[PDB]
Amino acid sequence: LNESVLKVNELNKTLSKKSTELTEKEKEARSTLDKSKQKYSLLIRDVEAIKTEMSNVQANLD
Repeated sequence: LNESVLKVNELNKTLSKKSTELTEKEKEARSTLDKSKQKYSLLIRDVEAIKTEMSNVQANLD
């Protein structure tokens, strides 16, 4: 039980890192869209990838 508690407390740091990368990718994608079509699509793919990793971390934490 102690080891599991440590594992989730550390899985919070990955949730935090991918929060950071998601913010950066979302900024890039929205900047591309506001101004480009292909770059916007690719950047949205990256945004979805980071958010997917976040959702994975959230399910594991849950």
